[PDB]
Amino acid sequence: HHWGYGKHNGPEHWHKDFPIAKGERQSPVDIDTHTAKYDPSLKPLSVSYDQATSLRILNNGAAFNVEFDDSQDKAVLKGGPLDGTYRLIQFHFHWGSLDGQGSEHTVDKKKYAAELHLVHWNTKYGDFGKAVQQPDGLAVLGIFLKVGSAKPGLQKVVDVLDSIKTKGKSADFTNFDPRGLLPESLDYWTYPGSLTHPPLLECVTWIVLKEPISVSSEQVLKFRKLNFNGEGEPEELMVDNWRPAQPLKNRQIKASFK
Ligand SMILES: [Cl-]
Ligand SMILES: [Zn+2]
Repeated sequence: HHWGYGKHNGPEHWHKDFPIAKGERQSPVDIDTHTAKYDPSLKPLSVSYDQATSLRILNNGAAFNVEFDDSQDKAVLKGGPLDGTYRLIQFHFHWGSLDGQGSEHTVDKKKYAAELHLVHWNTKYGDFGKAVQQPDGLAVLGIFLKVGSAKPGLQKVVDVLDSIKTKGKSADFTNFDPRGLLPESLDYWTYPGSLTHPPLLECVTWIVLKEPISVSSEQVLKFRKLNFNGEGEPEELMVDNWRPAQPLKNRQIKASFK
């Protein structure tokens, strides 16, 4: 049937319906910190989320997305390896069934408990739909989550998961400040890649932060109570919604620090 993360429709099967799965700039990848090249010409990231307006949270069957109003430059990302302004449209996570796995990108083969993706689109293209068809259409900020101390700023998200347990459910989710999910340092690694789930379009400039944020075991546990299935169907827990690392091929990973 259609794509998913199960045994018969998981990542290893995606290439049949989405040939680009075997493309030249697929994500995620393993970040070898010793082969990454420090690029002195990379500018610091500029994150302006002071005007962000969240609208709703939804379970799309693959993860849960927190959507923002992207009709104006309210929450934007610029600087770094980017040319132009990118507007935040949504953020979501990828997590595992155990604390030892869950992230998409890995650092020197190290896996984290989860990975947060803040998706932004290049305003020059007018809308997200047009942006995904361009090589420089999206900018995704990736943040690693490790299990330890609780992250107060994430609790508002955790408490609403009860209302969107099954595929298709959505709920109002206003006044959420994404700044509460960022680590102290903004040092990063960057490389050209793709979305990590179908349609797997190669339109992403990845910006992966070096510093992970910590969340408590209890917070991550709530993530694992969501369902892949729709209401009234056999219960399938939403866990391990991550894709394994892909070959780097003809690509170089640059670092903003040394
Ligand atoms: Cl993604
Ligand atoms: Zn993602």
